[PDB]
Amino acid sequence: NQYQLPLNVRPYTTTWCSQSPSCSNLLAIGHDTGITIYCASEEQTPGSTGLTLQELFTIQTGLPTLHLSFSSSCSYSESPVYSLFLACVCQDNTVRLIITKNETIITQHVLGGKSGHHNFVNDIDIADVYSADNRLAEQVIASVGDDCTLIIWRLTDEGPILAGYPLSSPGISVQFRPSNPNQLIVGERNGNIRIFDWTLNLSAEENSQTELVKNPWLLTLNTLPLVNTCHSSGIASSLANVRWIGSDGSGILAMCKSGAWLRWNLFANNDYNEISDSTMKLGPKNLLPNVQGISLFPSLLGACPHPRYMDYFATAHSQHGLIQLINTYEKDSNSIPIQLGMPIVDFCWHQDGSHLAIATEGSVLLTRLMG
Amino acid sequence: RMNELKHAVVPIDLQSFCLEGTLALWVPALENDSEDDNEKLFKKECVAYDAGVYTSNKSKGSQTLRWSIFQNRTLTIFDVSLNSKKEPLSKFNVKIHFPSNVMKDGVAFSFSEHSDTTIIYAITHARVLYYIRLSKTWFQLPDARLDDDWCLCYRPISFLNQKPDLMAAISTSEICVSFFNGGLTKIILNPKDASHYEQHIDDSSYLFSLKFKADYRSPNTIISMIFLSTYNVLVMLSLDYKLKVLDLSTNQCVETIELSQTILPLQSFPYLTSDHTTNSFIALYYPDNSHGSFSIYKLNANFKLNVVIEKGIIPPSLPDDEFIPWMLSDFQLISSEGSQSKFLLIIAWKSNLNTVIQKCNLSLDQFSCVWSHSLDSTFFDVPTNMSSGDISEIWLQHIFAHNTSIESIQVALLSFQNSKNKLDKFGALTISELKNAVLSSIVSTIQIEPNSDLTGYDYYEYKRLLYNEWERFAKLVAYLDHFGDEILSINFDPSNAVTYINYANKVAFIRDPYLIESFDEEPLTKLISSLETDDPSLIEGYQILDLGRSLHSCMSFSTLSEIRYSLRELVQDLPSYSLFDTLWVFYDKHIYPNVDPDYISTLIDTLVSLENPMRDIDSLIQRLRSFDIYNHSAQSPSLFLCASVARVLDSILKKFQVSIEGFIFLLSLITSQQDYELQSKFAGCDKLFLSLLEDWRLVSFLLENSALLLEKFTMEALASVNTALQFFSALNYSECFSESQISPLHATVISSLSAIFIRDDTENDLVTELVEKLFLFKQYNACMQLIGWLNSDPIAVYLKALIYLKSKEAVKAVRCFKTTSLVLYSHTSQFAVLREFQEIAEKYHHQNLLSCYYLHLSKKLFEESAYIDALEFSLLADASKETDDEDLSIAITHETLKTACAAG
Repeated sequence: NQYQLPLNVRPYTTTWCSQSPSCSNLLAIGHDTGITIYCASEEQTPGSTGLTLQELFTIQTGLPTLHLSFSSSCSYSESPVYSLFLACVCQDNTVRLIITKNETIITQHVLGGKSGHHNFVNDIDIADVYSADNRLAEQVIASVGDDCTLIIWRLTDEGPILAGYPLSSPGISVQFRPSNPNQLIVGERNGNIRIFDWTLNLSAEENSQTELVKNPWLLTLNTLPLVNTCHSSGIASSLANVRWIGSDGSGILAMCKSGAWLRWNLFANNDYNEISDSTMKLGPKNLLPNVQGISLFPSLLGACPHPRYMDYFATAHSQHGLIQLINTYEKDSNSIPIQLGMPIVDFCWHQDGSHLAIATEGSVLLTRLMG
Repeated sequence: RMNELKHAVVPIDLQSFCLEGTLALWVPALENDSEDDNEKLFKKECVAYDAGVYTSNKSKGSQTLRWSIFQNRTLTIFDVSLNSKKEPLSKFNVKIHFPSNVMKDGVAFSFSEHSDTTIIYAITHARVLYYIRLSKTWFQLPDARLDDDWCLCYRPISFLNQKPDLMAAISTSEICVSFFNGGLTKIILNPKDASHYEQHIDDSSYLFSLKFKADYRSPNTIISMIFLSTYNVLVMLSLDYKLKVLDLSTNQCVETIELSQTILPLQSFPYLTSDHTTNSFIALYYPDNSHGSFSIYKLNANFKLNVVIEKGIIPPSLPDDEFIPWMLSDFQLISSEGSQSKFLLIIAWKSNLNTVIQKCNLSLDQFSCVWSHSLDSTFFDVPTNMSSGDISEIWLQHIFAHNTSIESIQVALLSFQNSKNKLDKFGALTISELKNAVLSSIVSTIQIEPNSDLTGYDYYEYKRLLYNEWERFAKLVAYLDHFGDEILSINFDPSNAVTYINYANKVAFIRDPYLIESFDEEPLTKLISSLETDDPSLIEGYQILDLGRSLHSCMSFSTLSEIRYSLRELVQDLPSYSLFDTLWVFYDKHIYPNVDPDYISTLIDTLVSLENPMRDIDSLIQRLRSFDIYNHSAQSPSLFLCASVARVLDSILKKFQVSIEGFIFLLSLITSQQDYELQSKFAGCDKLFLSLLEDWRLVSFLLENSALLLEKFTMEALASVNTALQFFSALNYSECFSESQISPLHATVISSLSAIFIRDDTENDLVTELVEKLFLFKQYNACMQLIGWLNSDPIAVYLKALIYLKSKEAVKAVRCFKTTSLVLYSHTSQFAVLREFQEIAEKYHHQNLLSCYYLHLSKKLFEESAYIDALEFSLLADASKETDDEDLSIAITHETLKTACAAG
């Protein structure tokens, strides 16, 4: 009913390749000495459905990988060769793009020193940007740290351009808006959520004349002050993470460390329209969350949104091995579909939403859920 | 030359006094008891129409109590003691409800030596006299026990026909009450049977020395009276300007003097006061066309008593704009005990909601008058960077750190919704809940709109409308709260060194400005005119300071916010570039784009013209940070002291930060100039710059402590205080041991400032010290908020690890644990966080210290149920031994078992 596999090395983070279509079936475990890649194989020999994990190889970097994200530049070809590009955060506060053929690293691009972070780096994301036609114009790496900075690292055909933006407190989570890679979301420790357009200053003002500046900080949403409608006394909680909801980034989910979560339905759930059909006739609304609740358990890692169903997210009790599945909608019906009896290190959804991958201290798991 | 007086203001609300609640009391009910909108609600409930502070000067030690009366038929009492007691902290105030409004001048205090209890006499508009016994318990313990006899009610017969006007407590059982239309009674109570009688006083002024309607006032009507001791004597002033001495032993007038003639009505204020040291001198006020004058009289007793003159006129200086009127509110008199030649007269002036305080040092020639006074009287663009956060964050900070009362925010909050019921509901909100409610209600009213071709929202318009709503709210808050700024009375407290100033919803005290204050508020000319001098580098240093001030003022709020983020980065990650690369980058990003080319040239040229400018500012910078040190005290400060110190510190630290920044800006400008002679004149300025960065750090650190709200679950104040800066204030609690005439308030401030600026190699870091104490008091959130200020010393890094550990940040904790060691700290006494490590170090004879550290870590990760790391550190302890110790070996393998088993 669920697959399990032991680990020889202590893990920190787990992520699915969803950015590359041909590699959509592999899992990376960031661990003490590098990055092990696993393959999700559909095969189950007795004659049934049921996935398994095959430990492919380990990229040795010589130091802990704490956060990690697959690039789209990841590909498979035929000796069979996995050609990988990995955006990594490492123990030395560096942000890296690691380029491999299987285990072997051809090149690491490292952001450190003066231009990098000068404290713990909490989150990282990568996004693809397309030019006039559908050509691949730029790849962008965003990172946030305890140094209260957001760093944007643009990998252009010409080379690297980077910029840093101050934050009001530590930056604990960052994510590019799905289907809109020019916007990103940043969650600060103090609960302030910021939507940021890294793009609108370079196109008109930064590169040339006539230097008429626009504010790239589009919106601040407040989290902590707006909780209590469910329902926390929460004596000084902080933000665990903030995530875009929907394949178009139409919604926003914030999770506090206390378990208190909040949802905004900002944009239309649609490829084209930004303004939601809902806004169009009931009038302009305020920026209060649309719905909120509180998880059964405090949430160290934050919410893990379902990659397909908007209303569903998973949140874990990391210390006790419980994962609660929450439907936002759906008020006060409590479901804990997974209980392990041991700590959780990290977990993520299978790229297709059928399974959850979970790293514990001694093993990695695949668990299917239906509905 | 005229010295400036400043004050420290504390709002009279539960939050500002660090109180947990209010004891609510109702006086026993009797038969004939008897008896736009939001602005009137505030005024009725929160704006006192009379107030004062009474000191029970003979107890162990003195209690100092501030009373206020409101048009909601209440009398509130707050403990405002500045001295340390042998007593539990005042965590509560008392609110006494009446069936009718207490009358103006209708509250009088007295203190009994035996039974150690304070008494309040109160008379209401309904003319009931109340005799209230105060228990110290009421201030200390929640839901305190009421003695049955706490309130006695009296209906004096003389009150039936005559209107009570002024009071003077004679004792714990005797009080005098004068009547509006003339006359004077002595009410004598027998507290042990609830009965009383009166004595008709005949104002028997046989001789005086010299050289029709039903509504009507007699010439003997008392318009001002004061009680003195140990002369059993009453001093009264009459409607027809007679200064009378009433002998209370015999109830006869012993002496009378006719004073000069002018129209005195119809403004109502005190005319008489006596000095607090030897009840022997009397100050007396004479109205004029232009502010009046003051007299002093000596009282001489042999039976017969003489009121002999000492002064005909003490003329006040000009209050500011004399085409609007100024009225005397109150005044005090203080003689200096050494002996009867030096006097001090403090005067409070009123003009609607405006106020001036004046001091006069008067002395005898066998006269000279040295005068001082108080010169008492926000915007930002939409943030384009997030260094100080966004619109709501900034406005919320500003409103809650403004020194306005909590009530004004609560009442303002009502208006921004849909109620006397609702005000009381907000009173059961915590301060954080209040903050959230304010933000929530503003954010809920502001709507975001689509724009323009329906391709996104109009983010720009949202920002502007959100800003304006916050602004309106802030204006309403300030507008309501400003009614609470009306002056009402002043009181010299001889027990402390302090003169209290009583506003309609705030208490304050007088203080001298520190140098930093003088240098902050303008202008250069007035600064120079400080005598004589008459030389550089004194003048020249001042000139350069002004250059720093004016450079600072080139920066907008938004630029300043970016600069402080850069300076924070500079002092939290000091290694990156060389010293002079950082100054250059700093100048390039923050100064150059903000400062005009001519203005740069102007600074260069005026700096070159100075003979040794670097030495000059070096010396001035030395002056500004120079502070005496008072004796550190044992033991507990009052909460009110901590609150008072914190407010003054916050105010001083802001001026320090702006000052330090100006110099940093100046140094950064200079070292980026291609002018040989300028830079030659500043050749070794790196040590000066580093010194300023260190000052900036500590100052900015403490400023972050000012708004940092602490969590709620010997030195008792440390656990009951409300802010991180009040906690800091308590740790630096200090007294002047040799001299009484200095209050623990001034000593604590000065000591705190000393701890900030007086430096050396040997000392520990102030951040580590403060954060370490917060940690010991389980203020984990505060610590975590402040963690970026802790430096790279091993103790600091170890403490970073403990804080992360407590904040469920295991991976960050472990990383910090492995980049530091306690190997050099097995003996250190100062930090109690080191005890667990040091117990292990002592057990194993301060040998194999690395292993001891790893053993300690193992046991520590174990308590927090981090069993994998607890195991690894145990294995590390085993691997790290350098010297044979069987006891240590055994203890380690013991721990390995214990840890491996728990991890599986």
